[PDB]
Parts: sequence; structure tokens; C-alpha cells
Amino acid sequence: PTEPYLSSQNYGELFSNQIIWFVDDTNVYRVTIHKTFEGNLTTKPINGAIFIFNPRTGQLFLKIIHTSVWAGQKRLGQLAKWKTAEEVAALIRSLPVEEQPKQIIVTRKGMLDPLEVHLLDFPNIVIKGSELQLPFQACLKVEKFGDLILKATEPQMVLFNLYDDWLKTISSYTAFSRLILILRALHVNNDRAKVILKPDKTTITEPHHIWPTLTDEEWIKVEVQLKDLILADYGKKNNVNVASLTQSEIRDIILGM
Amino acid sequence: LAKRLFFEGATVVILNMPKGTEFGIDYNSWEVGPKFRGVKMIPPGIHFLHYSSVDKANPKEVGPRMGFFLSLHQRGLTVLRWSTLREEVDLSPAPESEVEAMRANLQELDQFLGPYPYATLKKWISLTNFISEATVEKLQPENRQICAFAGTEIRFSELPTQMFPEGATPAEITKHSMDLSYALETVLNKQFPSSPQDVLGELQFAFVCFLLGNVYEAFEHWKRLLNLLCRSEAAMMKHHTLYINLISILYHQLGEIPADNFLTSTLQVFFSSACSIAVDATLRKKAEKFQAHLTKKFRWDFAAEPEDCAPVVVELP
Repeated sequence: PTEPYLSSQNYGELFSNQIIWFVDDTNVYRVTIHKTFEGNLTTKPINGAIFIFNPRTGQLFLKIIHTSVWAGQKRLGQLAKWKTAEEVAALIRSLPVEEQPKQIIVTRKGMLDPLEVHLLDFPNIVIKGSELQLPFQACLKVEKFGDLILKATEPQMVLFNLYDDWLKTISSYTAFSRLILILRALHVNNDRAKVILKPDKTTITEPHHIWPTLTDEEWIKVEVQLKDLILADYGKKNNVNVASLTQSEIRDIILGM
Repeated sequence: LAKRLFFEGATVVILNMPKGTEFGIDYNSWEVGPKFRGVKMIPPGIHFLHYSSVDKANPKEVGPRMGFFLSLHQRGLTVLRWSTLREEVDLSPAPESEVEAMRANLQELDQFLGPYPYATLKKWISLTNFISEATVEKLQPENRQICAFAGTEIRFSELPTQMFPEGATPAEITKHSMDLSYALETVLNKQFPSSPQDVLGELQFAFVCFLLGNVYEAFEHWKRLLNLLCRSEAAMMKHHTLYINLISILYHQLGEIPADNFLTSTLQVFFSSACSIAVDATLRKKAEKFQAHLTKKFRWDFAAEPEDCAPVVVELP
């Protein structure tokens, strides 16, 4: 029995002809700290989102998960996985046939079974996990996204494109690498990395864009810094801090081993 | 004491079994030769009889194990014969003329009969006390013999692959994929229309056929069936005594496993459902105790939610 998965050997398929979605369920069940009327600290759920992302076009489907779906429900943790799969399935159904995904890659293995069950009517879709640990969960540290989710009053599907206008000047592989670098940096530390994304006080991101408007050399500058921020976190975490192991060993770091 | 089993026990005699054959009942085994002609002092009830031929004439310490279930009676006498043609035991009924001569001879045959070791009875009962004649009659193969390696197929109840009713909406697909109670009831009503707890005998039957018959496909059925039961949360409210018995069945079954994952997950779900405030208090107190037992034994936290089920904790003002 074959058990496919995104790996370092095949990850070129992301940019190949076919249509591929990443699905991250990580941020659909979220809570915050909360004080009861009686003055005791507990948690309460806040809104979440499903991240559905096409790595070849940059296309993002951000399904906002409003807390009403939890109301009067038990074991939200388990239920979140099944809610995600319902929405991916509902999304696939609304798309015309030539737009449905050929492969769904999940960030978390708990999503394989619920997806398989809800996608039983789409027998040709590959549903598999990933050996690369891609930091898609940091998408809500992007304040445009975090705030739209936090304040949503109703379930909604909002479409974005994570590659802004890069695809006019760079390939999907380079575009993807740039996005994962930013996301991993935002995962390493939000604050240091948002600084690095504003090299200049006049550097502004467009209204319809996600990422700051930068020159070709500024982007080079920002990507060097984000690399150093990620690697300084690896060294400090794993206490094997060398510039010595980097012969495309960095490729393993940035993508997630 | 239990000396009364000399007079009141059952006796199984096997005729013309080749020297070196492996023969046994329940957890007990004997090597076969001219000085061994079966088993005496067997406690009445249902028992599992097994045997393996020699490998390839000269013993290589192997032979595919075969087995069959017998309902044995007080002062009963069973006469089994070896088939030279088939290299297996012939369960064909012995002529009652042949049986009566055999019983007239038990006094002299007693030197050649191994006493059933009473010290193993208590463990065998713990694994089979829910197996009835109805169970054996329903599950055993067409030709009644279970085999490690075609008329030998155990006749297990069909288990559903689809957990939800036909035409279910996405929300109903979700509800019935998380709570298998609808699925479990579809099996109960078809297999055991009037006595749902008969499922418990089928679960012991499967476990025995694996543990003592080395039939792997009965371990898989045991797994499927146990999964159907442990993830059927609503059902615990409905079939409450069924689940009280399942805990005791399971304590003895798992006591015979070394725990070489499928069980840790299904049992976590079971304990979540069985230990909630929702269920009958005696089920909850029993599930509580079994949980602590299982934790200490297997060094696992069956009372923990799975790690991948935690929410993101978001810092916000």
C-alpha cells in the first residue's frame, strides 16, 4: 500500500501543471483568556480560520470560522477537524470541475481521515500529509488577516493572493520560498520580522496587497535578514550554533527539514 | 475443594493421533504419543481444542494450528478420531456403540488421560464467560475448524464501512463519523435483534481465535468491533449494562496483551465517553477505575485529550 506525502524529493510538484491545495486546520479552533462574571480566569473561544492555499498561483481561500459553530457543541478540538473537512468539501463542490484540486496536502495528520470521509464523492483527489513542516499557521500574525478574523460577525469566505504582484517578475518557486521565509520569520518572532518587513519609514504595502512594496534589492536585503533571524533561532533552540553547517542545509531549515 | 471434577468432569478422547502431534485445550498443551489419549477432569462448559501436525515428517517445531470449540457436559465423553487422509481431527460423530465401549473402559484409560489443569481455568473463564453455544454456532466455520493459515472462514458479523445513513448531509456525516452509535445499532439490530449484549460473546470469540488460534483476521475483527463499541457514545446511554460488561471483558483481554497507535486512541475516546457525567453512575465509577488501571499498567494518560486537539491560545487585549 503506497503512502504518499510531500517531501524534499517531490516538492517540485507544487509548481508543476496540476492544481494543489495546502489545507491548514491549525487556526480553526482558537480561544483567548477570559474573566468570568465571578472574577475567575478561564478561556473562551474566539473566531478561527481555515487556510486553503494554492502554491502555484498564490491563491488563498480564507474561510472564517465564527464561534457560532461551536455554540452548544462538545469536544470542539475533535469537531474542528470535521468542520474543516466539511468546508473544504463545500468549497470543492462550488468550484467547476477543472478548478477542483488534484491533491490536498494537510499540515496536520488529524485532517486525513475527516477529509477522506467528506471527499468520498471526489475519488480522484489525492489527500496526503507533508514531511516539510510549513509554517502556514503564522498567517494570522499578519494583522490584516488576524483582525478580519477577530472581528468577523458571521461565517464568510474571503479570497486573497499571497504572492501580490511578484508573479510578474519571479517564478512560483521563488515566490513560494519568499512566502515561507516570511511566514517562518513571523513564526520565529512576530516583532523582529515585522520590523524587517519595513526597511524604511516610507515603505508601504498597497491596499490590495499583503506584503510591503519593495525594490528588487530591498527584497534581497529583507530575505537575507529573515534568513539570519530564522537561523539565529535554530542555533539558540538546538544549541549547535554554527555558520558551519549550511551547504543547502539551510534549505532544510527554511522549509522545515 | 475441586476434587469433585474427577467424577463430574468431562472427558475428551482422541483416537489414532500421531506421535509428536501438538494437542491441547484452552491454555494447556500436551505432546502426543502412545501414553496420551486425551484429557479428563475438564470443567463442563465451552472449550477450545487445538492441534498442529508435524512440519515435514521430521519435527521442525511447527505446523499450522487448527482448533474447534466444544460444549462439554458433566460426565460427558467425546471421542475424536484422527484422519490420516487429511492430517486433521475428524469431528464426525462417533457411533454411540463406539462411545459406550469407550466409557466402559474409562477406568483403564485413565492412566492415558491428562488431567485438565484447574489452575488455568480462572483465566480461561475470564476470556470466555460471555461465549454461548449460540455464539459458537453462529461464528464457527462451515466445517467448524479454525486455522492459522475455504470452508475454514470464521463467520464474523459484517461490519459497516460507511458509518452514516445513506443521503446524510455533511453535518450528519460528521455527527455519525464521530459517534458511531448509529453504526453500532445497525449491527446490533441485524445480528442480535433481541439481545444486543450477544455482541460481547462475539468479541470474546474473536479474541480467543486470535490469542489461542493465532488467526490474525480475528484480531482485525476484534479491533474493528472494539472500535465500533468504544466510539459509540450515545449507545452507552442506551445499552448501559452492555458497556458495564464490556469493561470487565476488556480488563481481562488487555491483561493478556503485552502492548507491542490503535488501542491508545480508541480507548481514550471510550474513557472520555464512559467517564462523563452523562452516563449511569455505576458505568462511570467502573470506567474511572478501569482508566486508572490502564494508565498504571501501560504508562499512558488515557484521561488526556489528544495533543492535536488543543486550541490556539491567542493573546489579545
